[PDB]
Amino acid sequence: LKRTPLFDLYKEYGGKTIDFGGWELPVQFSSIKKEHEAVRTAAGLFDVSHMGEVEVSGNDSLSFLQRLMTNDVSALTPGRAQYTAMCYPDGGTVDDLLIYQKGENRYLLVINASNIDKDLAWMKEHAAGDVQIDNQSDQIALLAVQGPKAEAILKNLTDADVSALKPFAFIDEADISGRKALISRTGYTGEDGYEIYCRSDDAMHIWKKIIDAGDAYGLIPCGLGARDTLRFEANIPLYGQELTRDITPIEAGIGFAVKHKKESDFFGKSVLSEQKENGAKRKLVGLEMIEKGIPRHGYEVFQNGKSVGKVTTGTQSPTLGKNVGLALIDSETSEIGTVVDVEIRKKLVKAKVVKTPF
Repeated sequence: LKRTPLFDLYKEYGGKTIDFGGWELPVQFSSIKKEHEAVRTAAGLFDVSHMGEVEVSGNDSLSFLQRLMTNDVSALTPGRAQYTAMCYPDGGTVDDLLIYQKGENRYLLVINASNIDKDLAWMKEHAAGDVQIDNQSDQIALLAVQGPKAEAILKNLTDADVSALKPFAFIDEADISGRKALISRTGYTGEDGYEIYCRSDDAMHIWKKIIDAGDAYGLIPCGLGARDTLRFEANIPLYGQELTRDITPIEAGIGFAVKHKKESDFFGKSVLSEQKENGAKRKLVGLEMIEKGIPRHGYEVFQNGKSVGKVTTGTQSPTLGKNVGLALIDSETSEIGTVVDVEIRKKLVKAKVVKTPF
C-alpha cells in the first residue's frame, strides 16, 4: 500500500490505520470524539502528506491556469494562495485544489492524492505555450495544525512571524528547528489553522516538534474520522463525495471559488455561470437522522416516494449528539426543517435537514 513519510510514526501515537484509497492513513489515534473536541478547543495535528503537489512554471503558466481553473488566479500574488475547482466543459469537477503562487510565473498546485494522474493527464492535454508541469508529489510532505491554539503552538516552532499571516497567506523557506518549510494559514477543519509543507525527509522531525510544542496546549494526533465530523459542521466538500465527475462546484456549495465573470474562458464557464446566475437544480445540505440508522455515501434520498438525491458523506455530530449526513438533493427540498427519507438497507428512515455550517 501507499504510505506517507510519517507512516513509521503511527504505532507510537496509537494510529489505527485504514486503506484510504491505496494510501494507508489513520482513521483515529484515540477517539473520533476526542479528536474533534481537541481541534474545537485545543488544536489537532493531521498527517495529510497523501496529497499531491505539482509545480507549474513557464511564461504562459498564468494564462494556462486561467483556462483550467474556475477561480481568478490573477488575484494571486507571490506569498498568497487560493482555493479552486478544475472543471470539465460540462461543469463537472476534475478536482478541487489549492494554488500557491511562489513567484512570478511559478505555481504550486496541491491536489487530491486520488487524482494526481487524472489531473496530470487533464492538464498536459490542455497545455499550450511555455508551460511546464512538474510532479513533485513524492518529495513533499504536508502537516496540518487545526484549532484555537494552533497559532500559539506554531509560535514555538519557528522564529518567522507566522502570527502576521492572514488567511491564505504563506511564508516560504521558513525555519522549523533547522528545517526549511512552507507555512500557510490554511486548514480543513473550520477553525484557525495552518498547514506546513516540507521535504519528505523532514516530516517526522517536524511532527515530533509539533507534538512537543503542542503538549502544553492539549494537542493530539487526529485522523480521517475527525476530519469528516469537522467537514460536516463547516460544510466542507471532499472529492469523491461532495465533488465528483458528476457534481458541479455550484451544486457542492463552492460557487465562491467560481469567478464566472473572469474575462478568461475556462472549462465549464458557460454551465457554471448559468448555475451561479439562476441557482442550481441540486443543493448540498446537512441531514441529521430523526430515526435510528447509519447513513453512508451513496444512499438514495427520497421524498414522497420519489428520489430527490443522494447522501454524499455519512458521519456523527457530537454537537447534536446525532448521526448526520451531507447530501446532494433537489433544491426544492433543501429548506431547513424539511423531512426526507434516506434508504438504509431497503428500508426508509427519516432525516431532518439542519443548519450548516454552524
